[PDB]
Amino acid sequence: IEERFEITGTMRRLADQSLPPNFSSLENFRAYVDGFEPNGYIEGKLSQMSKEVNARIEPFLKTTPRPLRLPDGPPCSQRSKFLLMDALKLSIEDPSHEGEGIPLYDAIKCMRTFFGWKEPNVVKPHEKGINPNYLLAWKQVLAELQDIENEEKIPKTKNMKKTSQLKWALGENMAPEKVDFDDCKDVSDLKQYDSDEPELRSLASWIQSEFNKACELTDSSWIELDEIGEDVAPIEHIASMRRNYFTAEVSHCRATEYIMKGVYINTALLNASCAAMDDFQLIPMISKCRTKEGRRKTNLYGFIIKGRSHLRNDTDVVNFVSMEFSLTDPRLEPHKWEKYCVLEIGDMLLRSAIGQVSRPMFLYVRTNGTSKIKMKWGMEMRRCLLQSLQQIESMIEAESSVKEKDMTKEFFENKSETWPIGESPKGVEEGSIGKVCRTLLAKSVFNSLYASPQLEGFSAESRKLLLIVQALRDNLEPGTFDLGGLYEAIEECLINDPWVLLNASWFNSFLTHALR
Amino acid sequence: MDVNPTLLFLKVPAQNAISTTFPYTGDPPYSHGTGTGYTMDTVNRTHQYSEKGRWTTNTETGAPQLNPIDGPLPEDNEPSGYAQTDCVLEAMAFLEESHPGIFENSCLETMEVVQQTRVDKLTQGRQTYDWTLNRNQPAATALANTIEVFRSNGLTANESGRLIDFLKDVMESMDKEEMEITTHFKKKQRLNKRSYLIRALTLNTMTKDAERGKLKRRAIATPGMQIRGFVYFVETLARSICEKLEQSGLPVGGNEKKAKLANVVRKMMTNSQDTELSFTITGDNTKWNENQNPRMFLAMITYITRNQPEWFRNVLSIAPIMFSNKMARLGKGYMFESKSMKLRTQIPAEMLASIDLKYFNDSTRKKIEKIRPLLIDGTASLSPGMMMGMFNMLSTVLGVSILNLGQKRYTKTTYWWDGLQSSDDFALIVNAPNHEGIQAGVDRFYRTCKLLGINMSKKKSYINRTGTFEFTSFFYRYGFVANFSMELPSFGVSGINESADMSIGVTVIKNNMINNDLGPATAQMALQLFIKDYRYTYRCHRGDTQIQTRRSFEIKKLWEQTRSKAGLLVSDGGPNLYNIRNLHIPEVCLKWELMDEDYQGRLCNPLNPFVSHKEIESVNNAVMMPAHGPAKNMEYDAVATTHSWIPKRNRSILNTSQRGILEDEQMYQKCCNLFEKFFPSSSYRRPVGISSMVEAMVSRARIDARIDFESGRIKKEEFAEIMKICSTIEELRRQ
Amino acid sequence: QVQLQESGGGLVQPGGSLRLSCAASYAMGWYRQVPGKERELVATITNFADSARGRFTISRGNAKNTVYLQMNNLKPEDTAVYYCWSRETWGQGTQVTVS
Amino acid sequence: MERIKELRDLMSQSRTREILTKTTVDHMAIIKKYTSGRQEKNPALRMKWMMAMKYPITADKRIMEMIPERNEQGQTLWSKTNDAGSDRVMVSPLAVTWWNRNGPTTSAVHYPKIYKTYFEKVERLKHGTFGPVHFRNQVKIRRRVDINPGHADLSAKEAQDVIMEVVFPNEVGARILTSESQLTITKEKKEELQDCKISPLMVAYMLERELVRKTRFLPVAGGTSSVYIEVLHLTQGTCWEQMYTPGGE
RNA sequence: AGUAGAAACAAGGCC
RNA sequence: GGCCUGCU
Repeated sequence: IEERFEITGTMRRLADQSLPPNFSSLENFRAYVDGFEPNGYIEGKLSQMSKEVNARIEPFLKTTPRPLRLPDGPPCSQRSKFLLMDALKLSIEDPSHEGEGIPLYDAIKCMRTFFGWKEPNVVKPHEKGINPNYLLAWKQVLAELQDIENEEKIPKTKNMKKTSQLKWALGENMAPEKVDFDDCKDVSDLKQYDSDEPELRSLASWIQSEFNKACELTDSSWIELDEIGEDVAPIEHIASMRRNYFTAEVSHCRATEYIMKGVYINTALLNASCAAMDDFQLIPMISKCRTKEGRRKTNLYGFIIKGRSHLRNDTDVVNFVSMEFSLTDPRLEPHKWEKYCVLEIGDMLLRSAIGQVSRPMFLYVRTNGTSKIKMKWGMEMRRCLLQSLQQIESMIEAESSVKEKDMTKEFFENKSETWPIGESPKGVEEGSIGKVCRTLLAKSVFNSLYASPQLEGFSAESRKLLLIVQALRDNLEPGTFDLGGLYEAIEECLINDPWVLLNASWFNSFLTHALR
Repeated sequence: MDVNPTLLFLKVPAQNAISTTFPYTGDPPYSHGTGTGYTMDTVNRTHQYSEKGRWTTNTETGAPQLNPIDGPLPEDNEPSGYAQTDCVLEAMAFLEESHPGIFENSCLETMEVVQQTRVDKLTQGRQTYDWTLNRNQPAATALANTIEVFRSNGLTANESGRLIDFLKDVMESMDKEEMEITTHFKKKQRLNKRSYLIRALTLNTMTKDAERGKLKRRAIATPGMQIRGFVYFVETLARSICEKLEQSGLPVGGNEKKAKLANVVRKMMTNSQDTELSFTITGDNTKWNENQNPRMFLAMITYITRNQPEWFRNVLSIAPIMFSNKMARLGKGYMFESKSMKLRTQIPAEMLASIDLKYFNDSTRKKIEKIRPLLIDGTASLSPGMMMGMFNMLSTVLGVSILNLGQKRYTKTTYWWDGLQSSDDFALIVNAPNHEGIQAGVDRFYRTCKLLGINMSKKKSYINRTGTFEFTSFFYRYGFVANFSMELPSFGVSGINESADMSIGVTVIKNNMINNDLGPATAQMALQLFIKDYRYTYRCHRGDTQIQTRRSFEIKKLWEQTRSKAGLLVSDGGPNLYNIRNLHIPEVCLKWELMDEDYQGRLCNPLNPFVSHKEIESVNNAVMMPAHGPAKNMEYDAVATTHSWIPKRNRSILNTSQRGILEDEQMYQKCCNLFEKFFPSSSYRRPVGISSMVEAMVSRARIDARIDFESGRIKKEEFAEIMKICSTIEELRRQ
Repeated sequence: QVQLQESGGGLVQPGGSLRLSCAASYAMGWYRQVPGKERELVATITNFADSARGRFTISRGNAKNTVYLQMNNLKPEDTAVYYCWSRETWGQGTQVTVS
Repeated sequence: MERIKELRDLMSQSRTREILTKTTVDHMAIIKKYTSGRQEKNPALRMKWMMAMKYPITADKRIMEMIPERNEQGQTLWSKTNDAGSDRVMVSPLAVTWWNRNGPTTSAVHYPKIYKTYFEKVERLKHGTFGPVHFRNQVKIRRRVDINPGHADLSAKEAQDVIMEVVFPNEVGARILTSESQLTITKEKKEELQDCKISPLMVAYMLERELVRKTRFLPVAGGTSSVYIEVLHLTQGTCWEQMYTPGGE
């Protein structure tokens, strides 16, 4: 038998219309191809082609790269789902573990530990919402917390009443009703969804200080790691010792506290959204630490009210309202709290040598939102620990490949070697390996917190320029074909995100300090 | 003092700490709404990069098509799709000369495969655009629907069970006056010749999500089922060809890519003497897919298949012939909002041809105005170039031809170049006695690339001295450096099931320790964090804790019931015995000797109602879409336990007019289960033949009853009962 | 890329003084090697080892591209080849002999 | 008896009768994969989202007659509402743990005989002897190596006939294995697994894994042996080497 | 309002 | 008010 695959009919005519411009049939084109032999045709067209088609190499020197321009506009605002630098903790000193316990009872017990409650009043308005709604929501939360305190056994999860206050605060019945085009065509206002470049905003100095204090040590251990199989190999012992060193370095770090806060908050929010889709739910922000003395402790930052969460797509938004205690007066950096409503709820007395301070104690209240993807990715914030400590362990291994011996202990104790991890007005400041660990952990945590497309684009297009600059510093005669194009590609990612703008400022500082 | 991590690069080289520059710990960007805008923008951009071509109107589809081939040579560095037929034919000829026997051999193996390939091979594919319903559906479903429609219309050659016969039927369908399709809202609708042609030549456009590394979103395309067989054969030929080319890196993995990159850099630099300078270009190609004309792929394949049986040439040429006339569906549509009346609306994309432009903004208004002339029956003709890397391997072949065209035998000059090409990305090592020689070599390479419709992205490319470069997120600095930030997203619970997730997590940790140079202490930390997240996700806590969950009661009673609690699986609330030495052992086997026999038997019980196995392909294979790469499959070691359940399905089909698909699913699955019970090898080896179900089932009932009496439980009473029941079903099938 | 040349060594009295200087082509410093031993940390730029603290001062002129080591009240135990470095890059060392 | 009886019951109803009559054997695979269920793009997100629901997993109908509808306190274990496109019913994860504390028990003595590869790995590691860790730069060079340490010198297709004749002796067809190595393998794995009742498909899959040779490209430094490659993560690192000798040697 | 960012969510459909 | 769905 002979296999027959014949092109005929319409499919043949299509073959006659898929040839070069000056061919009439597939038969003729195939005959030409079979009869074709190389006779120096690339050279002829290369000679005839215009010489303006070139890839001239522009030398890259120390004076070539210019600082990246940052956008100008109103200062950048806060985007986090919870307070990071201005958080306050009410504690009970209980022996329970992280997941162990019941949320509502722990929150009520922690809140009863504080005395000095005052009738709440407006301090700094939202500037775009209805602050009285926030005030009434706070008082409602307090009242219903007492209502739970009265009854027999604290419920594991509580549902709140759907008053107009939280109906507005949670954005209920505000989605436009879906209709058919044939019924709405004469409406003049009918147009596309607003699709334009985000608003431009200039960097502010608050994000820098927030990152600075996100890398600082603390008086608690915010990581209680799980169990592993007992180490049997010497390499396993080395790994365990290294891991213990890093845990001692990073556990007492605000980055770990932020990691735990985000993980717990997002886990609770996702579980409540998946379970109580319809009805508004109360969730106290809880985080459990261990003191220097070793006594376990619980901490209550505030409360989250989750709203209707009928989330179908990964981008669908669940709205909630977050309330958090703090002592930082919002009258000093108002531009950082554009979307917050801040009340005055009490006074706190912390033991200090200056008599006793008797500071005010405010409540930051805001309406925020998330999505299934955002919740899932925020509940995997513990991989920031991985990223950071993998980088540090790569450093240690690379250095130990030079000296034939493990170099961890002297790195962590002697602290002789230091890396540039920041710049002071005096100059570049270097810190021990532990400070590098904390700095990288904070960088990863902020990447996970302020994640956005701007961050990805800037990261890629700035890694390109970083590689070029590294090649320059290595004396490898780097060259570029269109550096202005790369600069324009980098500068289009900087729009309004505080984190990416801070990264761009850091990159400019690195260029200024480099190229010398 | 202000902390600044970037300053760390002043002491640690950039590549030794490049992992810090990968923000892969946050949510990747996602698209929210329609992808119609991106589709229209891509169509217009592809058509305007070839504006100087010549216009024609297809006599079959009636759509306007633009042919830029052999068009005017470019006079600027902007992207251009004006590829020259003679130049590319000469490049392929030189490729053949440098590698004699490549095309003939590759065609021989491809001919073998094509003439022995089966239809079922088309089911092994992800979403495909079913034209019977004008929507994306699983490959198997679309194939079944198309086969049903063909059989209803009279095209039954595919009953031979051969993919070549299926393609013969597909082509024969092109010459039919009137086909018939089914729609549910069942209604039988008639499609004329032109409508069916456009439905078979069209592509479905969507928006790509979870794409890290760029601020703007892109659009991707999915073809139909009529054209996927030709694409399969063409890609088989291209893969067989590239496997014989060491300059290609597309048909290999990552480690092979690194090995070939190291080999080529060492070859180029080492052979270079002290007088010759060497430079590496880390090049990316701008608008790679939009500038590759299918007609040029037709030319390349017809040159490859010279002196071959004409049927082979025809079957391999059908694919580019259809791509040259390919159409693209605009997309989902556009959603409008009216705040004055507080409402929203969703207009399908098919109305873009006639809908007024008052609702659209300036950018979208202009895009629609520019794309309207190409709109034919709600879809836009996209002849000039490929949409999204459907011919990856042929593009790699063209790039490898360009790379080989500078072997110093065709350059005819002191300078020369080599390197590695993987579609849309390349590393080019060019050597020349002086900087002028390097400049001339790179200029000529760029010029030759522009003669083949390939453009080099000057903004994303840079040249330095050899020894430092990048290639597909692999940073080479006197040796490849591990990143570990590309695999970070794969350190969580995969989402298959409990046992599968555990095994996949431990295996991923192991692999990233082997390949991506993950440290021991870091690996231990990853194991701890993964175990924590696993327990918190599946509500399976240690059991000795007081963490109240929806599953903490049964777990606690199982804990208190067990005597040797060290053998309990983490899924059942037991301790974790994993460590760096135990990352290559399944959990069940690591705890086998510690389990109590009662719990061991209850766990690994074949009669459990949870374990379900469908086919040999889906036993222990998990499809994990890696970050910054195409979808990939992994073999994970796991023991079939009661924890190997499969999760719930979507269940939203119940509210759609396509609700009868579930009844058909149930009936097909019942019949398949009956056949499997009749033919146990149905899953492991897919049955072949031309008979129908009931014939085989009844006849095997005859024989098995017979022989199982000749020794077994059956009795004469039962054997005769089965024989006459077989006769009963026979007469039932008669009527 | 970085080359380093030390100057200012020689024969000196005990209780004498000596100014080492290292010209370069980054943090800098000074290490020393006695005939019977490997490397000993002296100074880095500031930090000084126990055996030389208060006696010796490290300084640098970034405009001259030079790092200096001002040694005072020298002991016979300071007798070593003093090597300058940059950070991977090491000088050839300058002989200091105290007696 | 039963099998032909549900066959007749299926043929009783017109739609299934038509499906059985017009559908040919070759199309078996197609219709078996015919489904409306799309393959998940983000499995982790939905696994973390579905497990927060009640009745998130699926199980055969038989579960309704082995496990009670509710446990001691009344937490529901299974529901009678079937899945989307199957006769299986959606059930809660507790029904898993319940099955592991009061479900039927069997004799799992033969699982070690089936899952030969994994238990051989465990035995090899249990008797291994570690050594000192030496810190020095390792020149990892990339090489093609065989990962499976129990491959019987057979390819996929070469051992597929052996596997069928071991598990499905009647569907072998024309093939009768010529090589005597295959003869002995068939004899051994036939007499060893003569009454094992795990599943034909899993038995075939594990026999394929054990006998079929598989190869992959990996960065290695030393070793190169099959037994030394499975522990390549534990013996070789970036700057450290851990001497190891599996229990086999 | 809010989330978010080149288009969307701020429940959908069926009676 | 009653009931259905949450990648179709």
